[PDB]
Amino acid sequence: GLDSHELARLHELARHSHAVITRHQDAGGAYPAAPTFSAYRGYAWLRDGSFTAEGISRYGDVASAGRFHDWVDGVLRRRRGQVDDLLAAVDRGEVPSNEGMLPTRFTFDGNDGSDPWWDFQTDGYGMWLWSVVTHAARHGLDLERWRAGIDVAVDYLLAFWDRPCYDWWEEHVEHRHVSTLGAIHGGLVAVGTCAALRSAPWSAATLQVAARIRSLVSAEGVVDGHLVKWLGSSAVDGSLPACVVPFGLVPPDDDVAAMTRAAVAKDLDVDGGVHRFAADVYYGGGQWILLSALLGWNLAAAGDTAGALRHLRWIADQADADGDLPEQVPHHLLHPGSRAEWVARWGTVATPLLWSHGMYLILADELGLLPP
Ligand SMILES: [N+]
Repeated sequence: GLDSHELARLHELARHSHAVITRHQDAGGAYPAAPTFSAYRGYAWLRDGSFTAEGISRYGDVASAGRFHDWVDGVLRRRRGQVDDLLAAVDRGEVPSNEGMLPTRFTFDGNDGSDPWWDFQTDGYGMWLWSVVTHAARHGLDLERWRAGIDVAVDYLLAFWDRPCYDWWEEHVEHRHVSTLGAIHGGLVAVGTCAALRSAPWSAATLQVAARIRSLVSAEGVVDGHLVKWLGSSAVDGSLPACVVPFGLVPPDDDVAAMTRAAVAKDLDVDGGVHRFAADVYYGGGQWILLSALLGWNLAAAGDTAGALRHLRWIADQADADGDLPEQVPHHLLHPGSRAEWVARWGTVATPLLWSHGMYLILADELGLLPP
């Protein structure tokens, strides 16, 4: 395993991961993406926030995780009318524009941070359902605290799960991304198998739609035995292992899960650093801490502890002076010529990225390395 040299370093990084996340949590409950990055600062994402919240929940700060769930819940209850209006529009056969849909960026006071025309995404609503159910399960909490917000997210996802949207990386609005479908699946299966939610009017519908997502991924999201980045594609994306653990399109032991871990490792993993996708020119297409953590998590879940440890150590070696984890590092770049213009425009890469720290805490936890 680890000598006390490593255990010591990994424990201290976990404590710092907790402190970074909780210190930068907004007064209202939102977890920001990155407090100091020009392009992300002042905004919260349900995707970043939900993995961040799961990290914090595993670590055991019930107060912080709860305040984040309270924030999301209240933001969604305020969208009850917008979501009812969208559904009624569908019922009249008037397919609403991407511009009228629920946002991707939120302000800390729960307003659209951006025009959904430019960044329409559905994965975050699915991740939040997964996050809040998993938190309530872990800590014996009453989901009625967050139920009215869960109802908004479920109603929204049951109507719009099969709609093309931008991927986690804000690309290709015309496609249906297997890690977006995966995130929605994980959320629907979480609420649909939750005994506290057995009487919800949407209970059985969540499992029927989760089955329709799995049908669509079987038909168009599997090539040469592995998942693909979007329906009708041959290529992989670094997010795909999330479709095994924790979103559960397939379990860890499934041959598609094995083939997907192997395809991601072969195509996108360089010396423990996982790239997003082959064409990625964002800061030259560097190695993403959260993707190394995600692949590590999935190797742990599949019984490959060694594989998991190698990725955790890789992540730990990217911690800076203060123990802050960046979004990505440039040790290997897919398109090195593109880096300078990004640094020039937006500054040095987001550091800390709270999602980097949340994924650190999850992988540490999967390996039994949180401080005791
Ligand atoms: N696990």
